[PDB]
Amino acid sequence: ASHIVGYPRMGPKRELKFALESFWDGKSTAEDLQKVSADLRSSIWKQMSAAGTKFIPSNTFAHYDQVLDTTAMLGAVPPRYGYTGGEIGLDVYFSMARGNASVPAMEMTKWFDTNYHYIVPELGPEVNFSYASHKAVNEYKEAKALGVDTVPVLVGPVSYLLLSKAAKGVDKSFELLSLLPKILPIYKEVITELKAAGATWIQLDEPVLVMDLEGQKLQAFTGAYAELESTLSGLNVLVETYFADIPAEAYKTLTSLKGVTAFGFDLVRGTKTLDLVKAGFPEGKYLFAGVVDGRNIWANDFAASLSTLQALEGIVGKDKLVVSTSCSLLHTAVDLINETKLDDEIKSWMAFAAQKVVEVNALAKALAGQKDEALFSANAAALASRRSSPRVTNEGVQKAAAALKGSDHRRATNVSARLDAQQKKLNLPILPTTTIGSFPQTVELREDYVKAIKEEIKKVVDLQEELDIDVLVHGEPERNDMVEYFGEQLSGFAFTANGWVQSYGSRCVKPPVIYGDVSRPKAMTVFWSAMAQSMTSRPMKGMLTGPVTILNWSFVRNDQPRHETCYQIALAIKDEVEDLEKGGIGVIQIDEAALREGLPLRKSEHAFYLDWAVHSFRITNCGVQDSTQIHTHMCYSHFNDIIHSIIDMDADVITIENSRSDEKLLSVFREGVKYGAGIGPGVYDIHSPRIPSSEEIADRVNKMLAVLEQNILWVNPDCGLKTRKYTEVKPALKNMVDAAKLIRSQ
Ligand SMILES: CN1c2c(nc(N)[nH]c2=O)NC[C@@H]1CNc1ccc(C(=O)N[C@@H](CCC(=O)O)C(=O)O)cc1
Ligand code: MET
Ligand SMILES: [Zn+2]
Ligand SMILES: [Zn+2]
Repeated sequence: ASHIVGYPRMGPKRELKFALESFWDGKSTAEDLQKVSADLRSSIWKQMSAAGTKFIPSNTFAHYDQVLDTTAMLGAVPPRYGYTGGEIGLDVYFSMARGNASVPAMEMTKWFDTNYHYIVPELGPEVNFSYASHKAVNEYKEAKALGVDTVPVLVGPVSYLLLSKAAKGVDKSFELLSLLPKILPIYKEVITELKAAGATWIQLDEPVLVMDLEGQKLQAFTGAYAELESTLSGLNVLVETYFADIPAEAYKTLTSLKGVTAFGFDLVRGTKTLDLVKAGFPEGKYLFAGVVDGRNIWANDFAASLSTLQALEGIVGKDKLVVSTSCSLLHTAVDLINETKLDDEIKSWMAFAAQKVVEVNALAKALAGQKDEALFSANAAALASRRSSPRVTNEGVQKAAAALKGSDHRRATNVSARLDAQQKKLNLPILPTTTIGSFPQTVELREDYVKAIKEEIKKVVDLQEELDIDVLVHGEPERNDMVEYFGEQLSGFAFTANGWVQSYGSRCVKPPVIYGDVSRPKAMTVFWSAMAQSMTSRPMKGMLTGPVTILNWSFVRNDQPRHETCYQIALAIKDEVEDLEKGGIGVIQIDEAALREGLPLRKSEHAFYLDWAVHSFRITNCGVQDSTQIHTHMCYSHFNDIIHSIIDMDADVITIENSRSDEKLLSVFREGVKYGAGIGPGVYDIHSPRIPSSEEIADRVNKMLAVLEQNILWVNPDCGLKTRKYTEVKPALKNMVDAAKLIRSQ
């Protein structure tokens, strides 16, 4: 039959986004929220229903996050919220999700290797779980009433624990998995009610099984799914996994869990699991083949998918094979029908959530012997035009066929013996100041030059008189998005009108689309950077976004290796770096904000990624002068597991986070490393609307001079000042300059 592991919950036009925000502001009531919610759910169900989908998910909808949903189900609310028990409602839920005017919200971290963020449970031996949320069964009955029977989706009990973190105080020796006995009882109460409602299929999301798990942890699954067996009685139980392939030992455990009757596999991002399947698969167990990519935006290759699904019918096919999505469509845009600008030709190469629900069903029909010939013909035709179109393949493809000149290390002249020709061209006071890139925004309007110029002389005239700040920036007023600004000026790019994807809470992102070979046709920055470096007698740093970040924060073409596309981007950026130079920009900053985002989930796959990722960065400025100073920025504070890559980037000066970590951890830049090269961690946390007295900064500064050598230590914020308000940046930066002049007096 057909199946969808999950679905977006924001609405075709982000209906839930505004309803949530409206409710939070007070411009609407709880009931107004629930109306919008129940409506969205109804249309989603009916929609998949009409498409011919056999297994339609229940409980995929969430007001904020699916893990927070399970936290409510288990009555695991942290103490600070003063929860007293009973069915949890909107108040306590959003209290945890976004906090209130006295208690902080719960932490949010990245969900696997996706651009999505979940709310991490705070567990310990002191929490008293309980069945405090009937969302699951409620939705099942709700959909039942509408006439569409669903498959309830719950985050597996053991993955849930593995995704959690001990709350404050919970000693070091505590082992999270020691709570299984406390939460299993509740999973049973839920499963039981689900059966009573008439549910005959259930879905348990256990994605952690695709991680690198030790044997003691894998066993925890076994014990759990044996402890649950009697309750799963008379119920088809499907255990899902996605984002990667399942390790061999993991595959053994998984395929022999009690009560489980079906297995979901990601066969787009974890096809490696196929070999384990051929070697051996259980008896009459169902296999849910996730061949329709639920992580990207491209139209499926019905032809290839078919060949695959058919081979799998070989391994079973006894009506045990179920066509499915590689993962929740939560990770892709809602409907391609709302793309009115993109040209027909390009759109025919794409497919969003709603289109993917259909693909899954066409593929299912084809295996049933009812291949909709008209569907596969348009597909093949769209695939043909994509593989033929000269909008895709290009001679940039040869320029790249040359970048195989071994490495692309920057012209020897060792960084340390290069910082000399630079301080020669520049000359600056030890412990220099500077910012990371942008400044607060004002009025904003969509000639045009003169208006932008004003906003810059403001940021320039300010920096100068702003005590000092040895190295200035233009503020990036002419840039709305750090990734889009550039993509709008590259060849392999395309931009969507409504392709939103949920990032966390009510916040979404609309990723650019890299459809073909990228190349920078004309000068991008240059103009603005050159103009800004003349309103002052101080160094103006050019601003660019590294090729790794641009790649990660876009929907990348699924027809060639990521890196291959990454190197093309690197080649294009490489020009701007060389034109910013010919323009008179002696200091150039290149930020790699999402450097760690493309990190494979398989630990043994890290090496290869960090390599081509770092290489791509070097290709960017390998052909720059020795007097030209390159700066890199990365939004991180933990590098114990990636330091060598930061060093292999070979940057004259780098700026990361810190500002709320030990300046002691900076000794990972010394012992057994001997970095020696420009570096400067954050002294001003730009995520807080509060000021940090010139004393606090002048202090953190000395603390670093203790560890990180003083000979090459810089003083900068924590990041840009775009989200900050000029009334908060004004004084905070002043102090940073003083705190430097101060320690400079030494
Ligand atoms: C910079 N980040 C961001 C993300 N995901 C992507 N693809 N790209 C990004 O810019 N990766 C992680 C990181 C932090 N997360 C985020 C995610 C979304 C928003 C965001 O778009 N915020 C807007 C809402 C815009 C809208 O939905 O209309 C805001 O004003 O809060 C900010 C930071
Ligand atoms: C989040 S990476 C920094 C981007 C840009 N340089 C800024 O300062 O906002
Ligand atoms: Zn940053
Ligand atoms: Zn190395």
